[PDB]
Amino acid sequence: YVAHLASDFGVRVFQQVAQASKDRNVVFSPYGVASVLAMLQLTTGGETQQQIQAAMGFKIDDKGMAPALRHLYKELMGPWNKDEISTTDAIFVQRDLKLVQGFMPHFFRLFRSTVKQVDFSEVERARFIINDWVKTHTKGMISNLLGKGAVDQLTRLVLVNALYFNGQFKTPFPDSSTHRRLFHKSDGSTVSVPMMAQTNKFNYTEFTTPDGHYYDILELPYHGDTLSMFIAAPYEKEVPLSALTNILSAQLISHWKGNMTRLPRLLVLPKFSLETEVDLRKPLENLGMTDMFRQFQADFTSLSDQEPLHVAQALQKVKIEVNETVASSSTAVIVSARMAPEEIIMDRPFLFVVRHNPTGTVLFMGQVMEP
Amino acid sequence: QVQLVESGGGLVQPGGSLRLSCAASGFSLDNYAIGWFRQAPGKEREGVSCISSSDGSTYYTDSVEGRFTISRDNAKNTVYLQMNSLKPDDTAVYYCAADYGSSWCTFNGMDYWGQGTQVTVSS
Repeated sequence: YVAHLASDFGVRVFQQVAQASKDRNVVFSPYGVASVLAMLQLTTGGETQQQIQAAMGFKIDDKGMAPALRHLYKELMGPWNKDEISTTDAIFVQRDLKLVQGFMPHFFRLFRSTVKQVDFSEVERARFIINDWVKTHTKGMISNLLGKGAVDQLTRLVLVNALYFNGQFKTPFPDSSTHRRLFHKSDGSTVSVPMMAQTNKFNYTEFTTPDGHYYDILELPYHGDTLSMFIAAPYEKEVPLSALTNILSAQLISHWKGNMTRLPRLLVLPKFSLETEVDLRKPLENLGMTDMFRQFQADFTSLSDQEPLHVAQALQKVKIEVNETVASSSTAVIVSARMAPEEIIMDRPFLFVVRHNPTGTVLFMGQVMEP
Repeated sequence: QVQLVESGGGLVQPGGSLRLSCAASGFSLDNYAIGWFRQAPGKEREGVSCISSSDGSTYYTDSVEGRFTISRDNAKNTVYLQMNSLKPDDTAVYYCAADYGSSWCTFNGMDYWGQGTQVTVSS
């Protein structure tokens, strides 16, 4: 199914991002980078196209792929307030380029969105156009993607993926549970950060990694009942997240979920607000997609065949907010620690994923190294 | 359907006592963890007391320890919450909660919640 192929490609890209940022917060969208690279597939030909299709494990034009992706997209948006999620996938191409006959309508038919034509030779004008598109399709939250001097007059093609997420848990953490608690960073140092607390019957599994280390894995359902956040931290303090990160897949997360049972626990979880901008060039080149970035090697002749053309920039920017209101009657019941004899404290670095549970689609994933 | 119903609420003056009761018509509570939580006007709900389904263990929130006693009447399929030395701050709607086979009360995520009964402590 496309959901697993799209997710696992995006997870392989995340692994490239994480290894370059091993001791810093990262939030990333596996689904997002797969969705926009699938769009780029339609613009490419020759070796450039083959490199993308190889890395992704499928071809957007093969029988059933594009509609399956439309259903996936139309499905991941549903169970949300307008204030809770917002995504955009966009290809921007120089406006005076003659495009291949029939490309624009075939693109629109496949993805139900349009390639955007912009005049990159008017650099500030073009930067404002891209920035406003991203702003108005991320609920205003990704409001300044490209800074002054980030667009070049010789730019001809830009890819952007931007996502904002602030979903509310099925049981929100109670506001009166807010407190400060020590968080132990990977380098051995500590920092006191705001945390919240909630007792619940949490879906939980203890997972043993191939290297023999125990992980606490916990599910936090979102109010729509279709998305959940999975939290995974080692039981032992000085176990790096990298080892588990480098075997992650949509099926492994489904394996965790299948082994979970609901257990009574007091969960203490930091508040966190993460913001990551990923220059996708190096991670994509590491996965074999080199030609698309090379001015004379790139083949974009399905989009335009009479002018040379390559990707000047490929960016993902993601903003996620966790534990930041609901009605007083709809937050959790506050339960003091005296009433809760079993607890899990997330006071050390952890992995998280936001998952579409009916499909297993990995919408977001990241590491919290310092809240 | 298991439907918890609370009774025994009322108005008392500071220092007095009430005995709340929780029952579900047609069902024995002896195999449920049974708890009480409360909600004062404008505030978030807070857990107050709990009795295990498995052992004798009981649990009490800090502000009621030594004043409240949760206990079972198995003949009546009932759980009582004895509230002594009531203070104005104990004014709230009090709710019963039940969770099959559990050793303590999470309140959130428990199988069943009652609809509440008013307790008012005032001169």
